Amino acid sequence: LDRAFLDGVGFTPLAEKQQQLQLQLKTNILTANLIRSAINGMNTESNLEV
Amino acid sequence: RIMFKKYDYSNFNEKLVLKGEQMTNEPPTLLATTHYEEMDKKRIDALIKANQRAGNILSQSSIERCRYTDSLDLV
Amino acid sequence: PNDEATIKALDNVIKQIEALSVIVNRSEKADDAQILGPNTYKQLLEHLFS
Amino acid sequence: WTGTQNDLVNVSNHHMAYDEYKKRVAELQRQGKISIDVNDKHHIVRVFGDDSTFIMTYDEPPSAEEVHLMCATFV
Repeated sequence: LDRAFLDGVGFTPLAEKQQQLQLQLKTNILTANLIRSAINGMNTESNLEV
Repeated sequence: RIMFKKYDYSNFNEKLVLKGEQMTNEPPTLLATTHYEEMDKKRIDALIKANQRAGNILSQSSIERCRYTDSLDLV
Repeated sequence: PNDEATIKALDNVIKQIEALSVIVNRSEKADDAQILGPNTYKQLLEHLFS
Repeated sequence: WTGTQNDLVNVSNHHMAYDEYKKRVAELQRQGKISIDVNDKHHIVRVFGDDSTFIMTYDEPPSAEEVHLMCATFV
């Protein structure tokens, strides 16, 4: 029933989230901050099932 | 228009750095707006003097075309 | 790409702040104020009869 | 010493011209034309041999026809 009724999903794409993270975490590029590196490899192909 | 940082005219050693652009329709307020006719007549007389001794190059075309030079834009 | 997408926000946050001194310092700042002018009452329509 | 002499003479008469241009501008201001509140603060004269330039700064920028009036008065 949930699958049949919950048709779409609402979320913000990755680009905006990365921009916000960059603005909030004002750090020079070329410094190897793993907080920024880890998120850069994400995606939301699977959001409906989750 | 090209925008620069404020420049201190007093210190000769001062340098300029560029900062951005802005589009503007205001024509530059140079001189010759007061003496527009005095220069138009002068240049047209120079051109007709050159043409009269020359091979009759249709002065009407020259007078019509010389006015094209100031209808340009900085883009 | 994130840098290319955030440079526009940076350009806004710097120009829309530090270049507004140019327009602000321009003469005839906002509008007329503190100065009043003459006026008169406006007649209405009555159409009386006896 | 040709360049030194040229720049010494060029920077000399500029001061004497500015001195009387100030008087003429003050005359126009008391009558109704350039208007008050259009007064320069720093003026810098730069001389390179014969050629020379004159730069004057203002707090409130005069309108377009004011620039023509003051330039004509100076010239």
